[PDB]
Amino acid sequence: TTALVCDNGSGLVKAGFAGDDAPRAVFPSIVGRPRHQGVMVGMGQKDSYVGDEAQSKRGILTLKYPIEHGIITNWDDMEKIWHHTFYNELRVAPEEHPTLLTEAPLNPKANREKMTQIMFETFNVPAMYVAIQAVLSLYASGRTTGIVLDSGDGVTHNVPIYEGYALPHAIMRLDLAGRDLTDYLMKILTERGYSFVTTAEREIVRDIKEKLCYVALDFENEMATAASSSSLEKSYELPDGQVITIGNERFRCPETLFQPSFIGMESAGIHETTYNSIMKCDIDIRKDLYANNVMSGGTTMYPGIADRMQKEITALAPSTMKIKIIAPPERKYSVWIGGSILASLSTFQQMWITKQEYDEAGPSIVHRKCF
Amino acid sequence: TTALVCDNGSGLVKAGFAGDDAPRAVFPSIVGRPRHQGVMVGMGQKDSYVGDEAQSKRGILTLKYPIEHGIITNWDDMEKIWHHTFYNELRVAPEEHPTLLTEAPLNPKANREKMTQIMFETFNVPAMYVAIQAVLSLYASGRTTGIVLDSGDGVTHNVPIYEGYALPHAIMRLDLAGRDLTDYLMKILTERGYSFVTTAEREIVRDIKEKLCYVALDFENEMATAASSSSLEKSYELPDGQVITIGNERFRCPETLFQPSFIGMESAGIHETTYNSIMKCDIDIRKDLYANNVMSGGTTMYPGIADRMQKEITALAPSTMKIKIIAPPERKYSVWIGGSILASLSTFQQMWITKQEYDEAGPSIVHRKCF
Amino acid sequence: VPSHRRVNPPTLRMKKLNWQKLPSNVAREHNSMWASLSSPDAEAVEPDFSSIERLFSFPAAKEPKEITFLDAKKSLNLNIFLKQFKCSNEEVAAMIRAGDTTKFDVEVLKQLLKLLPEKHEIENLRAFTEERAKLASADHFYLLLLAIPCYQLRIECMLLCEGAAAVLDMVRPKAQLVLAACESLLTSRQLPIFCQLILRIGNFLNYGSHTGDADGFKISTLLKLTETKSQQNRVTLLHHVLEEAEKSHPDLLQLPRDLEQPSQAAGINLEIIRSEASSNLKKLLETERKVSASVAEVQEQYTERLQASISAFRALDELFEAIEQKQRELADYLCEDAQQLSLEDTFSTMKAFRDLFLRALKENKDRKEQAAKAERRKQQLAEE
Ligand SMILES: Nc1ncnc2c1ncn2[C@@H]1O[C@H](COP(=O)(O)OP(=O)(O)OP(=O)(O)O)[C@@H](O)[C@H]1O
Ligand SMILES: Nc1ncnc2c1ncn2[C@@H]1O[C@H](COP(=O)(O)OP(=O)(O)O)[C@@H](O)[C@H]1O
Ligand SMILES: [Mg+2]
Ligand SMILES: [Mg+2]
Repeated sequence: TTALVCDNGSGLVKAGFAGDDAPRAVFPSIVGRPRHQGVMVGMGQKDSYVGDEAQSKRGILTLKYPIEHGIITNWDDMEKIWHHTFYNELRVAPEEHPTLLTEAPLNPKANREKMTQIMFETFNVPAMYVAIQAVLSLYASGRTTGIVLDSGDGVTHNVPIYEGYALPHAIMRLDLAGRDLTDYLMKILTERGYSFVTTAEREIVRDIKEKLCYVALDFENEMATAASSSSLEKSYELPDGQVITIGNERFRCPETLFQPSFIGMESAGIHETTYNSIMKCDIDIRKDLYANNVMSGGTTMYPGIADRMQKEITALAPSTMKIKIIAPPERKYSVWIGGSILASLSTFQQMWITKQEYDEAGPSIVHRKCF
Repeated sequence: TTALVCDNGSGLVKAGFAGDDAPRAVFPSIVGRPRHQGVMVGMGQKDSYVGDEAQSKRGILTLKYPIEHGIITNWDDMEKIWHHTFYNELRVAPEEHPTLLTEAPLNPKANREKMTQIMFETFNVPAMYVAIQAVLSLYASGRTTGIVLDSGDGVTHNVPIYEGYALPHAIMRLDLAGRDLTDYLMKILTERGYSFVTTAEREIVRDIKEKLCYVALDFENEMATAASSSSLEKSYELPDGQVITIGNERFRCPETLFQPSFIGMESAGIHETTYNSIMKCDIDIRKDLYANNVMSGGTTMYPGIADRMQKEITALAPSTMKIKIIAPPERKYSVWIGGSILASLSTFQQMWITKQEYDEAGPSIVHRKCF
Repeated sequence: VPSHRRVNPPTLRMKKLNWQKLPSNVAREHNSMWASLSSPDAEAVEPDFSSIERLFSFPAAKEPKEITFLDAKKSLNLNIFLKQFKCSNEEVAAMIRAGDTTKFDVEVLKQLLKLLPEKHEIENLRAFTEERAKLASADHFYLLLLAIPCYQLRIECMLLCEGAAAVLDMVRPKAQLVLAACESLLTSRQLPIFCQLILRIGNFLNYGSHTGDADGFKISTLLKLTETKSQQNRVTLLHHVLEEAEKSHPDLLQLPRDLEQPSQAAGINLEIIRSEASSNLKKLLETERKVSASVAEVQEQYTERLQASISAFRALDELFEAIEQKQRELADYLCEDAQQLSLEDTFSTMKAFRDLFLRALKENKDRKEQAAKAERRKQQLAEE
């Protein structure tokens, strides 16, 4: 029996069969509803577009994200996301396949109760599992200890873990990720005269954030280079045929990850949050954590984040012990890859959460079973 | 002329006139700078705010708590706090009022010399005397010889005093106080299930520590009835509607004073540092040390700390069944009240340090008049 | 009367919703509502169980003898360890035997040594007599591991050579930085002239007192330059000295150029890396002695690399002895006794003082820039 690995992330849902290397169904988690009126009678004008059909038809749709800051806010939309990713994408019956699921750290307990009761009562499964995203991200890297920083679409959280023992007090969470960078990119693009206010335009600004933005190695030198010469200006073609050109906004947009005072937050950057996560650990295991900094999440796809992150950690920490950044090229799907590794083990058959365990202990055995 | 007494606290600086029953000014030990960039005019907004003005406008201000664990580290912000303390909080000029001052015990000598030279050169006081907070704390109880426990917001100390003169060999330090208790209280209320990431939540937990927390006569017996006590479980309402329930943690936060192994360090407690500090003196003074044991600071407002100090000194020392640990109701400000008692007397006029003494002796006069 | 408890059992499986419980002794109190509800005179509304069983019911109406001698947790950890290599365990035992360092860093070898076979596990594997294909991947990997002669010695050679290379590449540029730091501190050009200007102003200031008429100071006096503040409490003595040196003798502005190798200090504790280097050299000598007792394949695999590591660590120990000799020279140079910390205190002193020099330079430049901008604004308001 092939298990299913379905990371229901804030940005993009990544689902597929276990024991494979790449997820088959990667699609953004949006529910599109038509704000306008219908005049053309017939031809399947269905009232709530979910997934890639909401992406393709986005010019007439209000898009709602069911996940906000790693918290499942809208539940009917999120059930529609699960129904689409089981029936339309994978095209598999849920009652004949185990379904591995992922979760953010420091989640509310009743949130876990609600996802457990939807995954046992509406979409009946033989078994399911809830795992921490950072732990599966570490398991994709193949090492047992290390610190995983994961920057999704709403949450950038740091989890250090030593020999599989996830330290609860040293986990923390910063609400600054890809959607906030997208909103700041909307705010700074109006300086050049380009206005983007609709939720349809959020996909366009997210697309230019995906394609053109990059982490600067030094912010001041890149400021001086952009102010001096127009060599770094890059063009983009909009879907209506217009061509825009952006300059310093290619690096002013990820710099919020290192300087949260741009969008007006008192907290420091992700390097300082990583450092304060390391000082919360015991002093003996810090040497393992400094050489095993693992990135995950698509917000680390900017192609300057590793060297700048190594520079910031090596500058902030004492230089006694080794600083090494683990940035695999497939770390965007490292949650799914680690879930596929964990689901396909002979020892994992006794950590499954069966239907009989659900009938015995309510939707609450996931608290006492999982971490 | 009336004298000025200020307690330069780690968490609350107090200021007022000599002879008053209560300090006129009580303000937190904070210096605020504007958090965002922006200049305009705005009818002449101040570049730096201190104290109650810094507390009132604190949303648009980044704050600094410049005293770390009783000990002064940043000196310009102390100079700005002292400038607020004279020129606006009491609305005085310091060149005609003699000013009594407070030091943390086991202060470095360069800190005392820098403190004296900033009093004599910048503010140009005609008279100043540095006193250990414990000596003033004994003066609030109205005696001249004994050991005093002083726990403020920075650091806990046990100081023996002989005829108003302290013995620096047998002063002992315990590296916790009300800030460390506040951090531990956020830790075990987070372990209870809550979360405090904002400023106002930390102030609410501070007021919970102010109101509800107490010390039991017996820790083990009150553990033994903790699930069964109907009067132990208290709660608090945040003004936006959040409810914080606290149970046994009400006597786990101050019992960190009695047993620092609760939090994870092997340092001796407020009764054990007192007992070890009594034995490090000469033998003759030790009965007078037990006879005039005064607790002091805002970290001693927990009800039932007197009989627990009685029981712990009863446990360690078999000669101390009947001697009573003196706990004044106003030992929040017993440093300040004892400074008022000391400065208001007509026997203190010789003990002030003149300007000419600093001019002929250098800063090292603070080693030799303040002892 | 328990009318609400008298419930027929449903034939289908029903969804379980969560709520907290109150006990039975608290339930039937006299002032409680459940004394009135349990009476027969209460209005008992009968719900439709058939419609609810239509709605809210559940829509749900080999070779396991793997003969693994391990427990579940260690087999789980070894399965996670084995699955990272994206290849068969035959290749894993091959490059354990062949001596390859490409796919084995420190952490993977640490995990492998943390998942070693035990005595009863090796005894159960050797007493096994049936078909090898019936075993697990973990047990087949342990049989491939046991097929390698002196496998633990080879894994220890992997771990100690990779750790020795990492510690050498970490310690050697920093030890060269410490040597260059103390050599440039022993021989500095503009630092005498800077001390000339400092002690000229200092002997001007403390006239007629017991602290006056001195002909030198320690290096810690360079920290005490920042403690000086003017009447405005904004200009330090170091600010005034660099402002006068910018006008008169600009060679002192090239003072950090000679002392850039003293910059960043060591930033470390030299005794920690020296103890780690001595422990690594002792472990390399012990491993070389153990390989010398082993077979000649292990000799040709490892002896040249162990000798290179021992030679590099011996050169590092010679460099540490040179650091000790120049430390004694620096203690006599600043005329301080060698019993106190004259090595890390002096480097942290020089890093602190050079940071004070750089902030004093840029704050004097900012002061002159804002003075020029205010002068331009004054000339502007005079023109207009
Ligand atoms: N009623 C109270 N009950 C418990 N804790 C209190 C109470 N009032 C204040 N505190 C806390 O105790 C501390 C105040 O003590 P105190 O005024 O002696 O400190 P301080 O003078 O700032 O410190 P230090 O003497 O180390 O310089 C603060 O941490 C404050 O939050
Ligand atoms: N190639 C890319 N370059 C930069 N950013 C990207 C890239 N691909 C994805 N991202 C950003 O990272 C996020 C990827 O989502 P993911 O981390 O897989 O799930 P989620 O963030 O929803 O938990 C997207 O929101 C997107 O904004
Ligand atoms: Mg994600
Ligand atoms: Mg005080």
